[PDB]
Amino acid sequence: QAFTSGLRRYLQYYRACVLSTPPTLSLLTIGFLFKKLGRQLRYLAELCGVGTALPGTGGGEPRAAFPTGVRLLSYLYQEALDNCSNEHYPVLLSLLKTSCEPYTRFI
Amino acid sequence: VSRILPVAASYSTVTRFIEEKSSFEYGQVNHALAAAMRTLVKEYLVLVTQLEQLQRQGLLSLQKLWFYIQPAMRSLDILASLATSVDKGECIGGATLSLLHDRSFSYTGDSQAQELCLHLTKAASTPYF
Repeated sequence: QAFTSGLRRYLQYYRACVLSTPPTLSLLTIGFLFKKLGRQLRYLAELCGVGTALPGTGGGEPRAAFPTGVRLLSYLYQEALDNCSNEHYPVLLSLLKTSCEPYTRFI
Repeated sequence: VSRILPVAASYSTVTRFIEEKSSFEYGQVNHALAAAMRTLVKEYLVLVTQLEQLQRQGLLSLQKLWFYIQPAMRSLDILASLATSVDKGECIGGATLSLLHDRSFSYTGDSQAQELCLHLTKAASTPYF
């Protein structure tokens, strides 16, 4: 709940950034403008695997899926501890610091 | 458009439910719940009027509109779920108060939901309590 609510809101902010630009940007320039965003998506979706019509990877590596339950919280916390200060690693770090508030409520 | 429309369908359900539940025979505390639902609908209507004014200013795409509606859309979906849980068996009286306490417990996961549950429980139980 907290993790993917964070994902939805962060994607809303990302969509604000994406729609903030004109739709007539150079394809290479836009790709570079999302290269860090692309790295963040690849790192997060490698832990997500959100293919719908053809299931499997939703970005990043061949992401079959995401870890389960609060075991997904455990794997995500360990990953965010190791993979830090990157496109998704800092994004995931901020998301984990936010879910600490969900952890505060869980307390 | 359909993605934004989920809130529209939920609100069409909520408005019809509020009109139906506004019957006095459903209960005085039930009347208070219907009044609270109508006030929430009025706040959503104020938001929709702001949305029409922004449509007059031309500051969205369909996806951006859905993104802006997302907070109120989640609240309306939660309200529709709660209304279904209540009125499907017509939880009225202290059965509806127990349902309200259970809803506050189920909203303890989301702080806004828990706070709104406590506040609305106070408002509804004011007649019954």
